[PDB]
Amino acid sequence: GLRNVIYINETHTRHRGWLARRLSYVLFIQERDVHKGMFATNVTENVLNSSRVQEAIAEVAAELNPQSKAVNKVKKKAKRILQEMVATVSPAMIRLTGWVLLKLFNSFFWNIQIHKGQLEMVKAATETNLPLLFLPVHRSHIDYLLLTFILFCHNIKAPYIASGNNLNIPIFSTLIHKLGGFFIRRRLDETPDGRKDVLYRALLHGHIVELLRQQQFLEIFLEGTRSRSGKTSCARAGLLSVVVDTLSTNVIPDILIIPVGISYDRIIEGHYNGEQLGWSVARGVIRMLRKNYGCVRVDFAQPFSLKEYLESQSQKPVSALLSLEQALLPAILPTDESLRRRLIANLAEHILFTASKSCAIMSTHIVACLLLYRHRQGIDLSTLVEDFFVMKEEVLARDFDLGFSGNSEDVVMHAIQLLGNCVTITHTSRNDEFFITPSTTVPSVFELNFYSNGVLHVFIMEAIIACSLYAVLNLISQEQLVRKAASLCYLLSNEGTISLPCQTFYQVCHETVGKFIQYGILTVADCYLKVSQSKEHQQFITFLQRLLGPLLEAYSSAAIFVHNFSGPVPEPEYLQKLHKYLITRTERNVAVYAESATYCLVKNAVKMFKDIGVFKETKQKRVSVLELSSTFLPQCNRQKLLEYILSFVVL
Ligand SMILES: CCCCCCCCCCCCCCC(=O)CSCCNC(=O)CCNC(=O)[C@H](O)C(C)(C)COP(=O)(O)OP(=O)(O)OC[C@H]1O[C@@H](n2cnc3c(N)ncnc32)[C@H](O)[C@@H]1OP(=O)(O)O
Ligand SMILES: CCCCCCCCCCCCCCCC(=O)OC[C@@H](O)COP(=O)(O)O
Repeated sequence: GLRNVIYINETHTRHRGWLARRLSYVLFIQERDVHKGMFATNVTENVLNSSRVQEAIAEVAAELNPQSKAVNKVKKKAKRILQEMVATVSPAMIRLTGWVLLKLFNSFFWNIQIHKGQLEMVKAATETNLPLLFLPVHRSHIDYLLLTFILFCHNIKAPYIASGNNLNIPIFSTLIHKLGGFFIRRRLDETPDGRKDVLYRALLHGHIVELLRQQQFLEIFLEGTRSRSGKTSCARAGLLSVVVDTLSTNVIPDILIIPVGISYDRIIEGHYNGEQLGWSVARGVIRMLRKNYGCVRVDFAQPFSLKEYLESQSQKPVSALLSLEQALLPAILPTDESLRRRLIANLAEHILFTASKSCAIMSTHIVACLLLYRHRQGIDLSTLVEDFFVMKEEVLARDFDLGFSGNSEDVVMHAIQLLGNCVTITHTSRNDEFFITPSTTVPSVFELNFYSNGVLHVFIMEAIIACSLYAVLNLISQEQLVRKAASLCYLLSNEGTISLPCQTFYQVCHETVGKFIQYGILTVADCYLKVSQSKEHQQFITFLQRLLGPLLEAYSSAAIFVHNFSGPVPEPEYLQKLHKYLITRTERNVAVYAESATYCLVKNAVKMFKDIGVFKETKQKRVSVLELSSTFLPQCNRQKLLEYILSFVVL
């Protein structure tokens, strides 16, 4: 029971006729309920006459004086900030854009998909007069257009978008303002001199408080940059802090939060290989628009009350303070302000996990995952389809929705075409059937791994258990296995999201080991578990072990490089030196997985070593220097770290 948003017929309009059926797209746009009264009125002057914004202007004035006529200058400066921040929505512009996007999307997307039952729950959240917060996952540039367009198509008033200062340029900026995008400064720092702009913070905080006070829907991307690995990066708690600061003071009654999972079959930007490693524009843009991409599916997670969440947290016991170093180091080597700063960081992480889980599994996503890990060398089309059907059902067994819904045979033939740069379709002698082999070259591999990462969040937990089984072997004690897997969670903590922030890594592995008993892979003999020895079960175990190949091999390779590290180094210079070493391994052909050379896994590897405390980080001016820690100063300790990460990866 889904709905296509792009599909428009004489049935969708009120008037049916020879003329009307031709102008169907125009008739649909003239039947929307966007009548201008609902949007924010007189924002600028309502922000200027807020007590704190006046206190900020009043204090910045009291700094510049060596009687006090300089309030007008800083007030005029403060007005000029708001002039280029606040969005002025024009429903005239909305309808024109909506008509253009309906034509453009219908060209280069095969369809867009909405679950009706979900969007009735968003409609119910609109029917209550109370402000909403739409928090989507950032995948592509098309994310900005999709969320607004889907509400506009169900005549829910268009949201105000927290727009990056990057997009603010002459002429083009005022078009964004008409469509509800309000530009926000990056880093709340105009210049180092004076530190934070007390004036600018007051205006930003004031604007958001004023915009929520008039009961209107807000859209914030928690991931500052769109993901280049193909999986959700770490959260940013910058704007949520203001929203919670609003609700904390009891200036507004309550806010409803909606995590939004957007999924593409093939993103418009295509591959990311260029940034994943290290006239002319006009040719590239025209070549992009003519290419027809696959399906799209936007899912809305059930909305919750921020007040009810924030209360529920205040009832919970003492938050665990276990440090990543304090957790792991024992295994490898045998505050009033901070409490709230943790509370917002947890909320942000909690939303992104809910948002990431809501994203549907596309045909491409599965095909990539099967090609890279289940076969790799190459397999026949008839054989690939039989494996595709077995993969398809495993995703539905864990309660994830699929984007593809057609015939199993066809969907794969459609999916292979979209990965045409990565894949080659040959002919086997004496076999009237297509043979497929994925590209193992460093430029091509990355593109497959990007679309393959789409399915990783389904199997990430079982994969952590599947690796632990191999680690504990080289009968299994229940307590011993879970403790081993719990340590691997802290190691792979930095990359992606593994569990909900409320649940500890122990109990998640403990219930995942519980699920392994249900499936019948492990059987009960503290308790002793036996691994089942069947042709069907083993190929599932080996699949899950290979699925954490790149993630572990990158860390293994990074840990080897750490051996020959001398003297303090700048991090931006160090990342380049480390990245080159992983790229070298793929050229020499000593590396098992070419996927591991990706830049995202280099950032994670270095950011992970900081948390364990291999690198001591003192920072000055802009760039932070990396000093070798007192614990990992000697040669023997660096080898002990390498050995531990090696124990997980297959040999
Ligand atoms: C049918 C019609 C269709 C119509 C079509 C419509 C289409 C229109 C197009 C619209 C275009 C839209 C573009 C959207 C994009 O491209 C997305 S660009 C990301 C934007 N949003 C964000 O940036 C999200 C994250 N925001 C932030 O992080 C911030 O907003 C900044 C940004 C300041 C960075 O932050 P900064 O570098 O300053 O560092 P910070 O670490 O965040 O610290 C800043 C301050 O934030 C507070 N804070 C931070 N962490 C916490 C925390 N955990 N708990 C509590 N408070 C916290 C605290 O005040 C600490 O200050 P200090 O540095 O002094 O500690
Ligand atoms: C503002 C709304 C007005 C309505 C019109 C909007 C229509 C959609 C605009 C097209 C989407 C944006 C195009 C971005 C182009 C771009 O960024 O180039 C692609 C490269 O990075 C990819 O490089 P690589 O990662 O090396 O493959």
